[PDB]
Parts: sequence; structure tokens; C-alpha cells
Amino acid sequence: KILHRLLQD
Amino acid sequence: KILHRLLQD
Amino acid sequence: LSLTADQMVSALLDAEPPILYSEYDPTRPASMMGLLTNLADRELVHMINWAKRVPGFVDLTLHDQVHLLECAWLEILMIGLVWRSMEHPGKLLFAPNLLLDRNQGKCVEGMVEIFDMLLATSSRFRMMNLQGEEFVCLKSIILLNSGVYTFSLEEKDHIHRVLDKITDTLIHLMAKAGLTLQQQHQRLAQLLLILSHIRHMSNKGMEHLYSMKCKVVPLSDLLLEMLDAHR
Amino acid sequence: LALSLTADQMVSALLDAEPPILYSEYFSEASMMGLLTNLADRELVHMINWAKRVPGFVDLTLHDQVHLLECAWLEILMIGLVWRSMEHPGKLLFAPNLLLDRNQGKCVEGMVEIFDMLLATSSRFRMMNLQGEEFVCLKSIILLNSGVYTDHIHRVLDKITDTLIHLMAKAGLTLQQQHQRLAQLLLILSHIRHMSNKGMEHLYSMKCKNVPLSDLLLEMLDAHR
Ligand SMILES: CS[C@H]1CCCC(=C(c2ccc(O)cc2)c2ccc(O)cc2)C1
Ligand SMILES: CS[C@H]1CCCC(=C(c2ccc(O)cc2)c2ccc(O)cc2)C1
Repeated sequence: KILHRLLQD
Repeated sequence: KILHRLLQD
Repeated sequence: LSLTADQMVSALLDAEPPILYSEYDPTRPASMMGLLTNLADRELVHMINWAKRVPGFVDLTLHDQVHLLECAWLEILMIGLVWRSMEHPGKLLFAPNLLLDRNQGKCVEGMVEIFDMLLATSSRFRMMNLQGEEFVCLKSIILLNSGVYTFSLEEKDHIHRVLDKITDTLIHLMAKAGLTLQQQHQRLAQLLLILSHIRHMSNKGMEHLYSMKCKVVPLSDLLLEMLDAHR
Repeated sequence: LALSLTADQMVSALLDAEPPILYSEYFSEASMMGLLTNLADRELVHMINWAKRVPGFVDLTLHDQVHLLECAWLEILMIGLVWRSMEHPGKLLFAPNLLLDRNQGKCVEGMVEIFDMLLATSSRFRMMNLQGEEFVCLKSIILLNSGVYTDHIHRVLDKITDTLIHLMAKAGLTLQQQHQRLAQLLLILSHIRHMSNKGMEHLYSMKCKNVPLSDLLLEMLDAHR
């Protein structure tokens, strides 16, 4: 999930 | 419509 | 709405529809959706006459009453279901003779997701220790709120006037229960945040019923008109 | 940390966490949804960081953070839209360079219904004289509440309620006027939920009947399918 990566910026 | 009739009843 | 909160509560309590039974037979295990449909179809007839006894509802025009029911009928059914099943953990009580499990929900495809949220809602009422006086208020709020913004020039301030009266009624209930001013707003908020879940469950559910209409679950003549109003 | 914050400290943090008002590219079926998809895709990226700047949201598990965002992402975009379009009656301000009315909604099938619901919500905020401090509280509530049922969150939800009341404790509102206005604001959230679901089903209608969606938007969409 892209949201995974974006939620740990 | 039935809803109109049952509300009118 | 020239009536105190105590008179408000009692009126809503007296207007309460009965708990109907289903045609379910334990000896016999699509089939389940047939039972629920016939159950809901008979529940509707009681809801329509219940709505008439809700303070302020009959003051409205016929066309407005029709819309408010068309848009909220499943919400009112679902919150009724959640309330009945409140003291039955992990189970939904559609009827005294129809107590269902998180295993018979798979007997209908795509229903297992709806059951989850319904069970979660029931578990929320349980943890909050919801009172009947609060439930009958929430039910009447849904009836009067689920429409309005889906609508001579009306003047819908009457609905909001009744809605504000139902709010004061809830506050009056909690205050007599010993809740502090802070605890009252919190519970008020928590209760009304539930309605923003019943809406969700209704929408999801509603779309599941529109799917079955296009086939093997022949809906009643009333349910079809309540369903077409959402398309 | 959220619970140990003050009401004013809650508002100040939320006000500072606000995402920016993005612009769109500078109509028809494809033309309309094309610009909206692009706009929304860029807004999501700002929303994600906005959510991480929301008190109590960081304390949640990564999975729970994901689930909450997947649930309320359209609600949050919509309440944003509704709030921006507040001082533009009868029109939707998707972007400062993109103001749309109901007549333009007829470019896409079944969008006129969702447009009127949005215009009605925006109208109700204006008639209620909704404040910016209240708006940031409501969207925070939508984030935490919409997918908590499907404990710590409730402790934070109760804090935003206290914050909302504190806002109404200011501006000289009666206790009666406080829990009535509180009730009115929270009942609107029910309608924002409805518009989202009806919006979501229209997006999935567009996904199958092939404007191309972004990978990010496509993944937020599959969480509802
Ligand atoms: C398809 S989703 C399903 C989930 C559980 C609740 C159920 C309802 C339902 C809900 C509450 C209730 O007391 C009686 C009936 C339902 C409504 C109409 C219908 O034709 C069939 C069922 C909807
Ligand atoms: C499908 S109906 C339409 C109704 C108005 C709101 C709209 C949204 C929308 C809402 C708010 C916003 O700022 C940006 C975009 C949307 C979302 C994703 C997408 O690919 C296209 C549009 C959904």
C-alpha cells in the first residue's frame, strides 16, 4: 500500500 | 405509491 | 413541540412499535434473506404509523414525510436491530425466534461485512450502557435528520426546532442520571457519532438490496418503492 | 499527549496542521472528472501529513492509521470542499481557480445529486455561521470516528468535544445553545457520511467504465470495495 509509505514521511 | 397511501390511511 | 422533555420521552415511549416475529423454523436452515425481507416488510408498516406519533412529524406535508421515511427506513430498522441485540453479545436479534450468528451471515454473500458493523454498534450501546429513553430519542432524530438536506419555500426551521427539542430532552435525561455537565456533552456527542455509522451501515446495506433486485430475492411491493428512492 | 493538551492548545495545533488550498490545472464528462481526480490526488498527500499532525493519531498503530484514512478520506475532502464553498453560495469552490455550479454537474451522470447535497451542506454551515476553529474540530472527528467501530480514540474524541464546547463557551453561548449547536454540527457529519458513500459508489462506477485514477486514489477506493 502506498498509504503505508506516505504515513511514515 | 404505497408509502403515500399508508401515511394517508 | 409545546411539551416538556418528560412528556417528550413518554410520547416516544408510547409510540414504540412492537417486536415482531419471523417465519423462521429451526428445523430448516437466499433462504435467510427471504425471512429478513418479510420481517422488514411487516416492520415498515409499524414504522410508518410510529412516525406519525413522533412529535412534529405529522405537522409536515405528505411529500416531505414520504422522503424522510424513504431515506431513513433502513437506518431506523438497523438501529432497532442493534438495540434489541444489545444484551446478546456476538449475536443479532432480528426477532425473539430469530437470533443470528457471525457464521450464518455468510449464508448470504456480502452480508458478513454488514453484520460486523451491526455487532460493533451493538457492542457500543452495551459499553455505553444505553438507556431506552435515549434510544427512542436517537431513533426519532434519524427519522427527522436523515432527510432534510436531500430536499413555495418550505421553511424547514420547524424540523430543526424539533431536533433542538430532542437535544434538550437527551440532555435532560443525562442530567437526571447524575452526569456532570462535561459528561453530558461527551455522551451527547458519542451518541450522535453513532448515527454517523448507522448511516454508513444503511448505505452499504441499501446497495446490497439493490444488487439482489437484479437477481433471486423477490422484495415486497413496499420495499421496492423504498429502494427505488435511493437510485 | 493529545489528552494532556488544552482546548486552546488543541485548536492552535489543529489550526497549524491545516492542509493548504491547492490549485487545479489551468467542461465534459472526462474533462470534469479529470481535473477533480488530479486535484483530489494532490490533496490526499497533504491530508496524510495533516492526519499525522492530528493529536492522538500518531499514537495509533500504522494499520489503524491506514484504516481510518481509508475510511474517511472522501468525507474529509468533501467537508473541506463544503467549507471552502461557504462564502460562495450556489457554487462549489474545489480550487481557487475552479469554481463550479450545479449546471456544470450535469456534465457527469449522477453527479448533480451529489452536487446539490454538497451545496446544501455548505449552505447550512453558512446559515449556522460555522467558525474555522469548529471546522478543524469536525474534520478531526470524522478522521477518528468514521472507522473506529469497524478506545484511545474515544478518549481523544471526547477531548475534541470538550474543545468544541470550549469554543462555544467563548463567544457567549448559553449552555442550552451549546449542546444544541453541538448536536447540530454532529448531525451534519451524518450527511457528510452519506455524500461520501454516494460519491464513493460513483467513483467505482468510473473505475470500471474506464478517466484513469491515480494509484493512490485507486488504493483508497479498493478499501471500500
Ligand atoms: C442486505 S443487508 C441486511 C443486514 C442486516 C439487516 C438487514 C435488514 C433488516 C434490518 C433490521 C431489521 O429489523 C430487519 C431487517 C433488511 C432490510 C430489508 C430487507 O429486504 C432485508 C434485510 C439488511
Ligand atoms: C464522484 S462525485 C464527486 C462529487 C464532488 C466531490 C468529488 C471528489 C472531490 C471532493 C473534494 C475535493 O476537494 C476534490 C474532489 C472527488 C474525489 C476523487 C475523484 O477522483 C474525483 C472527485 C466527488
